Amino acid sequence: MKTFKEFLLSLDDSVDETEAVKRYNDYKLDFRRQQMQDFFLAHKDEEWFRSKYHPDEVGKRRQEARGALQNRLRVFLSLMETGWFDNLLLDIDKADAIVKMLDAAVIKMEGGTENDLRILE
Amino acid sequence: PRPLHKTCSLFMRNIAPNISRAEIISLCKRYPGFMRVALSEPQPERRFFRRGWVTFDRSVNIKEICWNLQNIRLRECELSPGVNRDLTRRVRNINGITQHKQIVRNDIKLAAKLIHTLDDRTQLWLPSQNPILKNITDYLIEEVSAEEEELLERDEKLIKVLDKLLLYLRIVHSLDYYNTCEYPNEDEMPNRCGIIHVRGPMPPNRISHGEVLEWQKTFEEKLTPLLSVRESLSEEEAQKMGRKDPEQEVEKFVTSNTQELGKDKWLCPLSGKKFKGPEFVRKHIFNKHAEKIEEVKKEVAFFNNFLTDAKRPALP
Repeated sequence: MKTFKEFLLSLDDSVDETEAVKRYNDYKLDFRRQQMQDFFLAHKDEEWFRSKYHPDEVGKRRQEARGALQNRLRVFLSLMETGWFDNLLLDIDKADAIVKMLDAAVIKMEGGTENDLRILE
Repeated sequence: PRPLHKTCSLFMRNIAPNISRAEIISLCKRYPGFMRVALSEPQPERRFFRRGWVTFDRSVNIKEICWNLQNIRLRECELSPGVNRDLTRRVRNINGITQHKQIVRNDIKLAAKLIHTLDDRTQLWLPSQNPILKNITDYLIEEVSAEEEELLERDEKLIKVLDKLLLYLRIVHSLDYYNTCEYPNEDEMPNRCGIIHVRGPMPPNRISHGEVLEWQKTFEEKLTPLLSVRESLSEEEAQKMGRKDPEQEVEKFVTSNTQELGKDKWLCPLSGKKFKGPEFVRKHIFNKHAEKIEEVKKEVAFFNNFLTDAKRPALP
């Protein structure tokens, strides 16, 4: 895109201040209209762009997210009632407990039983 | 006993945007002990090129598998993977001022709002019916029999309350509180809960009177980006920029299909069937080819959805 200096310079006949600022602000939008229509057709069928904006794929990622998240909740709710952060404070003094707790969380995220956690002891 | 907490992995720089998950998955699926693939946000400065992490079972070795993919290409570009080593410094430090009476109380106020927003936004659980927001709000109370008497620096109570919110925010929503950042893709990435930021050691000096207010103004100003909704433009500007009407552009599909070969003889190229007038071809497309009329509406909404967003992807 060409800046305000350049567009005014290419109109040396009907040279008004009121008309110049209107036509440049119209040109701005006239150009940015083109860029969006170019960009849409440029990245039309790409999965990242499809997923963010296309109704069918937008619905899928929400369902995929909710299901993966609900499983991450179950882990927190398991760590609560198991009490993996029963005596745990987010402090550098209690750093080794956090790292062990996170590893215990990841195992539950994958879906391992209490027998799987025994290696951390 | 299984070591499921450990998982070794590959890393790939400069993956193309036309490449999807599906076809990276199929490339790595026929290896043994394959788990999952995770791609990052495509950055505009590199022409929207992604960064991938293929994660494996920790038993099966990575260095041979990285070599077996070392000079392989997908779609229209060459991958050249590298071995992604494990995370070094997990439990990181921040300011020691955060272990304070007034500051923890505000951290609990913020953490409540974060969960209130994120729960509603993600569509888990109009007051929030999450148990840790009800059950914790019951606590943080003085309870005394003052009526019966009338007639006759750390605060670990609040910190132990804060930890339950912060650990929920970190574990459930992948939100590192003390760093003030999300890990959005994290659940697919090799390490499911890597970096976590934690309260500092001590505050050496006397805790300054305005410095507690200054910390919160810096801290809350950084948290405000994390709560922000997708910035939709004004319904003028969306229409000006070029919002397509659904019913209008559906009419454009029907008429442009309904071609004329002669006098009272109309064909459409969505079947190969000729009719006696322009009215007969309209009822043919609506009734028999209901799949296409939705397909137009969907791709109109697809283009609209892009225009709706103010903070879009574009070339710098």
